[PDB]
Amino acid sequence: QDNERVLFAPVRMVTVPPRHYCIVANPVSRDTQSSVLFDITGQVRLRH
Amino acid sequence: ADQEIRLAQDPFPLYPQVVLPNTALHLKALLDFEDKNGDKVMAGDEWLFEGPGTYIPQKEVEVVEIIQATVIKQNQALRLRARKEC
Amino acid sequence: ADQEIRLAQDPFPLYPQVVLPNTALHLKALLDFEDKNGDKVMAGDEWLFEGPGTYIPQKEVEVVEIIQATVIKQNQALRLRARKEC
Amino acid sequence: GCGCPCGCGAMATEEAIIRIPPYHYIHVLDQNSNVSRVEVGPKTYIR
Amino acid sequence: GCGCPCGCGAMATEEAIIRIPPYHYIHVLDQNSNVSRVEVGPKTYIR
Repeated sequence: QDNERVLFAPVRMVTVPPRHYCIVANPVSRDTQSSVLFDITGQVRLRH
Repeated sequence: ADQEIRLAQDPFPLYPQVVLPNTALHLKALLDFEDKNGDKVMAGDEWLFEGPGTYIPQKEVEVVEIIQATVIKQNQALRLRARKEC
Repeated sequence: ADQEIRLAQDPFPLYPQVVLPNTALHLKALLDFEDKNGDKVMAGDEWLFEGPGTYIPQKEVEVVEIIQATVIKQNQALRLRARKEC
Repeated sequence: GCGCPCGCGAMATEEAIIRIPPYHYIHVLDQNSNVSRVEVGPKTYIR
Repeated sequence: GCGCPCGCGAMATEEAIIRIPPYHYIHVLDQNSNVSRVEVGPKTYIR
């Protein structure tokens, strides 16, 4: 759908699809410890 | 900060990063400085360092100033002074 | 005071700040002077200082006056006098 | 009316409908939205 | 514009400004009130 390729992981979710015109890139980490990283558009170092 | 996303397809990658060829910058407090190797600093006075690199000299913040490459040939000798002002 | 908001995207940041290259200013009371390092002063007579920096020479208030860079070469010698007026 | 007139339609108060009259050509535009809804997989993000 | 045009100015939504174009004569009216305040001596009555 508009070019997608999501990835689910234990508690954390990684997204890197250049969807149509609205980027889905926003790797949200959910450190159950006490931290919650949800930078939709932030310091994320992606590669492939 | 930004989000340099590098993707590789064919022998021509795009990024909507490479190493710094013998480049150095002047570390200081200002706004921190990390590294994905092992060591990282969250404070500091005036101290420069060279060597590793993944950082991309961002026109916004490159710690202080940036200086690339190694200049002096063989015969180039250098004399330095003590310093201090006021 | 203002609110210099710096944002970084691509290797070209905008701000609707960098360091002062060997710059100094003449501290005084007037209207205080802080720093995000550790020390900070809320009063004072005439005393200048150099070194660190994040402050942006604001045309409104730069403490008193500002002076950038280090001038004197090697051979440049300087003689100073006592002073005092009236 | 008589002849080729205006390009009206600009609601005021709290509304945001603007008028634009290019060389006698009637035109009007609304602005009652300016919100983007980016569907990021199993999440609906709004702006 | 070209020639003698309209008699516009009718804000919609929750507004109440109406338009009236009698024989090419521009006219507009507001209705954001319709409340009467009858001062009955030491008492201010509203309607």
